Amino acid sequence: MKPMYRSRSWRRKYVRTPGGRTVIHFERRKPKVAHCAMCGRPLNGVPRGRPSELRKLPKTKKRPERPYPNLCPSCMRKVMKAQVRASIT
Amino acid sequence: ARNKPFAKKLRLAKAAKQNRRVPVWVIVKTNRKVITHPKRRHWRRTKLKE
Amino acid sequence: MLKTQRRIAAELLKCGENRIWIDPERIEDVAAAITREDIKRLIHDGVIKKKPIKGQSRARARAFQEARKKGRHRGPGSKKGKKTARMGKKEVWMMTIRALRKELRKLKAEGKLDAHTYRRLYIRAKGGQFKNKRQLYMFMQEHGIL
Amino acid sequence: MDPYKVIIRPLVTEKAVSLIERENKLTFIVDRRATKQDIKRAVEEMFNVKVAKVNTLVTMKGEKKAYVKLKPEYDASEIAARLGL
Amino acid sequence: GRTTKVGSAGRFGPRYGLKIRRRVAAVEARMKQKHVCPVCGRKAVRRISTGIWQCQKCGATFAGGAYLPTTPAGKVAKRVTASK
Amino acid sequence: GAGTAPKGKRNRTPTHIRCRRCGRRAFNVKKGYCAACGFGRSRRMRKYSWSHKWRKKRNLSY
Amino acid sequence: GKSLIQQRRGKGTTTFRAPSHRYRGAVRYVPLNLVQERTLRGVVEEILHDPGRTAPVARVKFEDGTKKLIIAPEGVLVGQEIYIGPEAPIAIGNTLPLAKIPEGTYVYDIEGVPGDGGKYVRAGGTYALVVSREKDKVIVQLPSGELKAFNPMCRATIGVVAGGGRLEKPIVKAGKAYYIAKARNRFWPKPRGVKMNAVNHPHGGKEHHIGRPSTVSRRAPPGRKVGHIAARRTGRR
RNA sequence: GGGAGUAGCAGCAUAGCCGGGUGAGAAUCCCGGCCGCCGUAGGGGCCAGGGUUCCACGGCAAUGUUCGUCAGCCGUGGGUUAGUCGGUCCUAACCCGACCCGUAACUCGGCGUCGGGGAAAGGGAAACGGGUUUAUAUUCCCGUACCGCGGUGGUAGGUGCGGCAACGCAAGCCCGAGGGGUGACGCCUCGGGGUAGGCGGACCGGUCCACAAGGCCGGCUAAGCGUAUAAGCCCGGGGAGUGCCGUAAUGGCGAGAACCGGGUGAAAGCGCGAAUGGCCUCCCGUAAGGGGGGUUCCGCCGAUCCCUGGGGCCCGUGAAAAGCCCCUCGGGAACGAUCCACCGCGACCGUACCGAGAACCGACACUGGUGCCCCUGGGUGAGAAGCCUAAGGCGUGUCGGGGGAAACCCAGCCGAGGGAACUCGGCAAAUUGGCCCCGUAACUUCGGGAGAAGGGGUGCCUGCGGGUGUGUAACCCGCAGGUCGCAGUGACUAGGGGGGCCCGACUGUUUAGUAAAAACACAGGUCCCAGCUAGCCCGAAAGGGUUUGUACUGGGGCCGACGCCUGCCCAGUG
Ligand SMILES: [Zn+2]
Ligand SMILES: [Zn+2]
Ligand SMILES: [Zn+2]
Repeated sequence: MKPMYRSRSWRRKYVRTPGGRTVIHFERRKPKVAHCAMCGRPLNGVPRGRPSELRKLPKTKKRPERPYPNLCPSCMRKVMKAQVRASIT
Repeated sequence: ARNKPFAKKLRLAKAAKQNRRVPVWVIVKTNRKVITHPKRRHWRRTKLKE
Repeated sequence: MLKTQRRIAAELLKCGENRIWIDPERIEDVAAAITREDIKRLIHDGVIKKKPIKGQSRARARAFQEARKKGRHRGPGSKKGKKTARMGKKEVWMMTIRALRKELRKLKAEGKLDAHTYRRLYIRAKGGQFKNKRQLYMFMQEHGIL
Repeated sequence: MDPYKVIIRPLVTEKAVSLIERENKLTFIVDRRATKQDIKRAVEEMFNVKVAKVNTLVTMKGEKKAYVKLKPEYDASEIAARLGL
Repeated sequence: GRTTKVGSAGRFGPRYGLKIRRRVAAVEARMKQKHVCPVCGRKAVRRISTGIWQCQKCGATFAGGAYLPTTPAGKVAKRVTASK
Repeated sequence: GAGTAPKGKRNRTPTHIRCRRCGRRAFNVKKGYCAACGFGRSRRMRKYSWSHKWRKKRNLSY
Repeated sequence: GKSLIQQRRGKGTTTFRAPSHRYRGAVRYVPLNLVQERTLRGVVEEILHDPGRTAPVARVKFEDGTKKLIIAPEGVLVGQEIYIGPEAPIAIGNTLPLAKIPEGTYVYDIEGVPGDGGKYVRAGGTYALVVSREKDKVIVQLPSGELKAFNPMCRATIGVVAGGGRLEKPIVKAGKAYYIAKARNRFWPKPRGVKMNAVNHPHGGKEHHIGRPSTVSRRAPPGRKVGHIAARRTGRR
């Protein structure tokens, strides 16, 4: 193993070749999924992947269509309620 | 796979070209007065300064 | 010289250089062969062969294991490890209690059991007084639940 | 560099001849200080051909060496004969 | 537990002596017993780091002592500054 | 000990390499100065009157 | 002769420096050409552990969108709102000039001269008491005993410093002390001059005893001040 | 020169023999067979360092601990191909330059500001299989693909929808700013889902084997593109306490449980890639070249490799920035993509080989060190143990032939009868030894001592039962009877034990190369200085260390876990 490939940031895997060689393949690790700002709870609808994996995707498959998609829905409804209760004056 | 810099490689290349012996016609022309020179080197005896 | 032939043929046939056979009556033909084409055609002709792997049988161990399954070779004199190693500690517990919960849940689904009785038995099984389904059923039909 | 100074020498070895026959390639010895693009021009002018690819390596003698692939319209053997070999 | 006199300090074995092991066990007992929250009134406060306490049931995170969420001096200050 | 064996740990990065200004293997690479000419440390050249290297070079007398 | 650890500390080597790159930032209040009378309002958002403070810190977001670190008082919640200025209320976490602070109040993080940023009672568990309020000075009782005088325009914070009761549980082992002293690189372990050699210490010898009084004068030169320095007394009482 | 044709070319891995050849010449060069060593490394891969040692042809003056037709030696000619591998980019601990202050001065010393560097194992756009050469290949050829800039042409959109909701969608362009996320993180422990790898049974071909029964070999499928469920988290309905629901374990619930339905979401598998590929094998002349057949299934184990979730610990809190994605504002145009199809362009350097009981360092073809840095089939067995073995590699840990041919030495095996009478001293050797059951003292800081001690059992065969499980799959647990031996952990593996005294509480460290200890450290005990422009320290000065600090702190000394205790003198020196 090359010294850089022996570094535990490469998630090895052994794989069989049509001509019978049993090679070792190397891959980088995926990031973790996004988390709300106000509660630290995972977001749904936002997929995990490296910038390579993500730039081969259209916009609307990267986040939900509701407003404030950086927030969980319980917090989204809170901010919206606050806005409307303050827009009375 | 060895990861050398280019200047160092060129210097080793010169060092390799040097390490040969005197041609036969120089000896024939000098009447056996030149048979060697001071830069014969073997890789396992005398080392270079990179 | 024939080091060259041996290595070319070995890594052509995807083998080792010791599992290779060169006919001892045609070494001149082999030596006249400096290219890969010539060594290929000699392989074809059969002057250079890949030998078959020897192998290692398992025919004695098969009979050993047959006899062990049917119940020999498992006495005190054949053991070297502790009982808690040869059979684990937490594995036993997990398989036991999983079995028990499975059975209680099936019994509840078939109406034989009400929530009160199922809860009591769940709690006793966690406490760990049953140790097997036979004990469980003995308890249930000694007491009036079945 | 400038055309007509880039190319120093053509190669005549068994490997180079094999490549001339099979791949339609030429093999040259070149001034260290030239790049793939300058080599491309140089060949185009000094020989009036269209080039497809250039690959380079510096050797263990201090010489830059170029494997040059032409487009299948032309023919290496032609210029190899136009030269000596 | 299973032992009479030692508690959390039955891990040290026959080492380090009486006073040491007693103090350690008493302190860790009082710290690992659950505590009442000042926001929800429920007994679920647990330590997070040195000086930091958190309720598992409401999410209240606050600052306090090193081994208890209150100190005698803090109590005095609370009372005094409420009086004035 | 302090002999044969400790001298096997010499397959690490060197202390000195060649110098652009003088051509001599004396450039300390972890600091950026030559121990022979002062390059990387002085505009001018390191010379001294207790030293014989430059005199030997130019075939002068001591 | 040879040197002392005393003497090598004064040069500033990695064997003696502080590893401040490991810490959270410095803790100051605000510059007061900004705090004329405006009584800023802010919100706590996080409470955190600092390896260079023997006390927790708290992160605050102000109406400016600016973010600061304060030293956390005992009983401050994530989500509270603290005020900083002359006319703020009197509660826990609020910073005021000492003049506006009654007698009897517990106080921490006091400025020496108005504008410094907080010099006193910043260690974990500590507090100070306000004694008197004149028109030219305020008297304060510090955790040592001294009754110091401050100018009445100096700023303080109300309450007590969190982290208290840290020295009740013992350090049981030597590895734990290794880690405690590696956090901030204190010299650990420690030798004894009495078992050192005579080059290396005013004590020191084949016999493991001191042959001169351990009491040294405040006018003894460096390299010699080891033991009891200008001791008024010694012993038990 | 004598020593001397002597020592050494032994010890840690004791390896060669028969037949054939080449050649002037063969213990030691080549081919075949027999016999053998290694076998969690003496195998396979690759850093640093070395620098051509690599490859073929030709040679034998010298080198090679012997010979030599051999060679890491000598001669001649050759050999290292990148849009995707790595540098090149970002910052870290740290460093430099200019200005500034000091210095008699500087090539010296330094705080702050500014600017710049700093990782070939940290962060980080993108390629996989087959073949080709004497010597290169994720680099050349074939086949099948992917990124980033720029374009041409159409659509989505600007001027559109479905769901109560979670959410599902091709869902506008150029410029600037701001926010949010990811990058982005410790030690210990557990479960679940998968994979490499292995085992078994059937079958199709080939070979071994007196027949028979039987054993061994082969039965292959990459990146990419398209596809979904776990766990966790969420949405809606629903409306609970002598309670119910659940986990391996913690545990959950009017601050809204059970129970109904749903949504988002991994590693994998599947399909295409892909059968005139690759392997096994039967044929015609055997030279370029041809022909045919097969490429099948079920079941079990299962990681130290991959993915996902819980729990515990800290007077100890386990990096940053570049870059990438989303949203919102503010400003311009009226056109126009993050979707489909097509095209063009993508520089500079490395790239051979060893990688160590001969290619590095040690003056050497050195039993040392660097590197054991990353990986490892079957059996016995708790086991990456030791023993045997397959693969792969060697017979180059580079001097051989003889022999009752001795004395004596080095490393080993057994010794009647007595059992430490030996010796400063039981030094050396021997005894014991694995697993199950029974039974175990003084003393004690009640945690220990303790495997205390002391005792019995243990093979093969024929059978009977139990646990989990659908299991005449797999792994485990108890008992009877029969029989053989001097001996049943039969080899390998595998503690000798007890009773008193001194010192040190413990784990730890020490005189590299005559001392590992009763010496050092340690937890804890106590004393002294200091309220900060402090106390203590460096320095010629400027300036600095403790200090991104503030008496629950910083510094300076002695005793040294725990237990009971710590008596009199301030005349002397301080
Ligand atoms: Zn939220
Ligand atoms: Zn609460
Ligand atoms: Zn120089």
